[PDB]
Amino acid sequence: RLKKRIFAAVSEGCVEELRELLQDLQDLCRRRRGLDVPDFLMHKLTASDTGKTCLMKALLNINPNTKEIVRILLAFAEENDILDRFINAEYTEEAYEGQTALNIAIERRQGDITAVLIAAGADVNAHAKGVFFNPKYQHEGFYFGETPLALAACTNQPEIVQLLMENEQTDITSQDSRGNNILHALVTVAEDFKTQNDFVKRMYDMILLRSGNWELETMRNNDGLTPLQLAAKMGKAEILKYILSREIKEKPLRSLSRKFTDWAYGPVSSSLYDLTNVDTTTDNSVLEIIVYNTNIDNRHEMLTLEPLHTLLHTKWKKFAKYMFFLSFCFYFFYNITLTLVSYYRPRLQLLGRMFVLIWATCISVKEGIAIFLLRPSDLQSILSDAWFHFVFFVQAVLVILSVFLYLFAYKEYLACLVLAMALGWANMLYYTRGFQSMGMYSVMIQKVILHDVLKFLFVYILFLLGFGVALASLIEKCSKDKKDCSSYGSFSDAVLELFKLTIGLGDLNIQQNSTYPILFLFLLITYVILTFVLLLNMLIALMGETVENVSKESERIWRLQRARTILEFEKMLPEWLRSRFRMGELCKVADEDFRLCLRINEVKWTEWKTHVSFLNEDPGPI
Amino acid sequence: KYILSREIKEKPLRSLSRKFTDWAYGPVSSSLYDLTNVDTTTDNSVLEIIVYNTNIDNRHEMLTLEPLHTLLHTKWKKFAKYMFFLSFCFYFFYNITLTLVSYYRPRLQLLGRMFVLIWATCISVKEGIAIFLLRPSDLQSILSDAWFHFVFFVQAVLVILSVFLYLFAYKEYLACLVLAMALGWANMLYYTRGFQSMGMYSVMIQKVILHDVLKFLFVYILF
Amino acid sequence: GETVENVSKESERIWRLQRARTILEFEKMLPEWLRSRFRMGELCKVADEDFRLCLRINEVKWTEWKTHVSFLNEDPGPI
Ligand SMILES: CCCCCCCC/C=C/CCCCCCCC(=O)O[C@@H](COC(=O)CCCCCCCCCCCCCCC)COP(=O)([O-])OCC[N+](C)(C)C
Ligand SMILES: CCCCCCCCCCCC(=O)OC[C@H](COP(=O)(O)OCC[N+](C)(C)C)OC(=O)CCCCCCCCCCC
Repeated sequence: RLKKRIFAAVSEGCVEELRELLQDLQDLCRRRRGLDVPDFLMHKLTASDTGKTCLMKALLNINPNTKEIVRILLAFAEENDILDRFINAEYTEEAYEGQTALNIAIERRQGDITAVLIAAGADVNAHAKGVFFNPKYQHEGFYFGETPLALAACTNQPEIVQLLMENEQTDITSQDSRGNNILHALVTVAEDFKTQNDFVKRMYDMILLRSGNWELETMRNNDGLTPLQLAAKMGKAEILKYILSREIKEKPLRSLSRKFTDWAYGPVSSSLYDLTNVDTTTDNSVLEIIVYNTNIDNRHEMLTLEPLHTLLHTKWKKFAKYMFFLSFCFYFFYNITLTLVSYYRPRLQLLGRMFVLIWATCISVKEGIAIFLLRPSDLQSILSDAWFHFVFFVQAVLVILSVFLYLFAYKEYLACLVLAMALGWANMLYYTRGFQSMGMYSVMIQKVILHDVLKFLFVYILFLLGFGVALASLIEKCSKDKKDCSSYGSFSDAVLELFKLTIGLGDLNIQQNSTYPILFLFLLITYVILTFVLLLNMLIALMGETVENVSKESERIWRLQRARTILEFEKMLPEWLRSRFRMGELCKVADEDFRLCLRINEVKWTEWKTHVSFLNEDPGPI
Repeated sequence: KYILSREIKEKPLRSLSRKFTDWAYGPVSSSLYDLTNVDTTTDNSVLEIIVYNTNIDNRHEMLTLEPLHTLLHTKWKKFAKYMFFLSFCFYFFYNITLTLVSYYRPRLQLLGRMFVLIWATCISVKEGIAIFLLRPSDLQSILSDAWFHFVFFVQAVLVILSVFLYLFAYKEYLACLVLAMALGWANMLYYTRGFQSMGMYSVMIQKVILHDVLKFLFVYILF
Repeated sequence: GETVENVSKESERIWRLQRARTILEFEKMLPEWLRSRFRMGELCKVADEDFRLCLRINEVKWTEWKTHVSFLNEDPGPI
């Protein structure tokens, strides 16, 4: 019953009252035998229900006289000899299991009381496991990293980070319950420049350089993700751009950079980019992760970074350009051979029928595998990346069951064959990816069909069928001979007549066997006003707005899907021919370091600095 | 905007604020907004006043303030989404039943005729009340907020007097029935409000018809 | 085309306004027992003696970085 008065007094901030209550409590220690005076006292200062001690309650409430309160409480704990048992207490409920007083001092931005808590012997490995510090959804939880160094780095306070770093007791590479060390946590909380500043990038290089090794940046997450592949798997374009081209111009720490300058005579400079884990030589590279990431929208703005851009171009210069053209020739000849053995039906050099069957089996099997790997169960993905997978599969299986209907059951085998023919030529539209002009034209067809043509077809079909049934139900009996001026006779006949007025074909004839010629003209002219005037011209206007919006960012979407075909061609040719085409070369980067880097030359006429850190004193290619 | 989210961070005057912060650990923070007189629990709340204010043009820029935005979304998550879809199904089936007992005229399971009559009476009465409360005497208001009230009323009363002409006087009862059929399908265009894409497409049809198609029809009819 | 370009900046707001009109018209149509079933907020101890029945909105701000006083609950999280 005394502890409640202690907690109140320490929350309000009354210094003298605290002194008197602690004195009364020490007298309670005297005037009693008990079992263990420091233990019983620790039980008095602790709120057993939550584990919250008097010190943590002193720090949750900022109480402008709170520094004295911490000093008095630490002095009392020193009198009764329980300083470690006191200052290293945690919570004990599922919500905040692990939070210690150092954690509360670091996130309250108390740069003073935290030094007093460290010097008094805190635990710089807190590991606030909890379920609020490790949540399920985004809100109602933080996930700073489960460590006082991770919290001090994720709340943007470098002074406390420096205080934690230059300590012999801190464990800089302690992975938490997710597998994340400090650097996975920093690339987890990172956002863009407009939401937060660039403080996470600055704290990233601060922690990296101040430790100094590759050990911290090759640790494996619990998902097998280096802190680089994590930045690529969740689409942190800013901290990823920083990592991929990171140069340290200091002699002792030159080794842990990813971009070295070779010669740089005047303005001209040839800088080579480390390519170790950003090329598809191993499992889960950064190209494969960025290209095959059907879970983010930051892709086409992450393929423009320096190593990945020159990497994908070198691939569409060595082998991918020719495998693409070769695939186009094979599909073109398969389509022609399909449309000549189907248009020249009856009523040597006719092996084309079994050729079509062979390549239909090939395409069907291959595309079925691709669909099983793409996993299109997630919504919108089928229209997102695997539309042409699905379409190539449909057309190939259509040719299949048109052969397993022609001979096996002898039925109507023309519906499948003719559908397969028309679908084949639409797939040639797929093969426009190879050209920039003709290939980012085919990426506004997709945006325009989705946004504008679908909404127009919905409203137009409503009017077509509404006025079709109204006009049709206005016409009396067929005729005196069952067939005369019955253009708008039945439903489907009136719907066809209205469709032909929209296309502009035929001849408008209003002299119908109608009971009301005026009402007929009113409904028919209203239909003309609603579609020929409003809906079709409004389609052109909205389609102009869509083209204007998606013309700023259509080259990037095109380059992204061209990159998907490049990557799919790469993992298709054998390892001897694969080894024939490699991107970079082994270069002596440090005392003993071979990195197999790319090489990119550039010209800069603005900085004009004296050149040190060159990798080669004599310039030029030799 | 200032009043609805007004926080006083001082201990003696903390009481007269309308937005309190609960926990706010690091960056994350859970602030709760006082909702006393901005929710439609009483008479003349702030939602009812802002939404039913056919006298100002600042409305759609006042519904984006913090309590009112999350308030209207919570309503179109608990009950309004399903009452809307349910109303759309009832009107769709009333239209089909109207267009099958009118296209399959002569020369069990035909209670559809009295169903149409019943729901025509319902819609006519209800929409007539809504028009008397909307008070469309002020200019441009009928095109502003009660266009679909007027159109639903016209179509329902058309079906009415096409029944009170078919049997009571035995006259030309097809002009009313057929006009009512075509008007019914235009009212389905009303029911596009439920979706963002398809529903703010139907709000450029309104702006385009008013500004561009009317002026064009005037000059074109002259020529 | 000129009209579409002008009213495309402010068409989501007009739409949300008329969707709000149907929401409000559906509200004042269902009975008070079913109405009481759906309430937006909850009674929360705001002051010494003040129940306000407030909403609740979470947010994330990475710029201000101030020491936190005036919190309504010292221990964080939903509990
Ligand atoms: C600006 C405009 C834009 C276009 C707007 C188009 C709007 C649509 C316009 C359509 C109107 C066209 C005329 C329809 C009626 C014709 C008569 C007829 O055949 O009736 C038959 C049905 O016929 C059909 O069902 C038609 C064919 C299928 C529907 C049309 C394609 C669907 C859209 C595809 C979209 C694919 C998209 C791409 C997908 C990858 C029934 O006849 P019956 O009663 O059995 O006859 C009995 C007596 N007899 C047997 C002696 C005969
Ligand atoms: C999504 C698809 C878009 C494309 C259009 C497809 C359909 C085209 C027409 C096919 C007609 C057909 O074939 O049958 C239509 C059938 C029977 O027709 P029938 O009266 O016997 O006339 C046959 C005449 N012959 C023999 C000369 C061919 O129903 C009807 O008459 C019922 C009409 C009223 C109900 C439908 C109203 C719809 C309103 C709008 C809802 C959104």
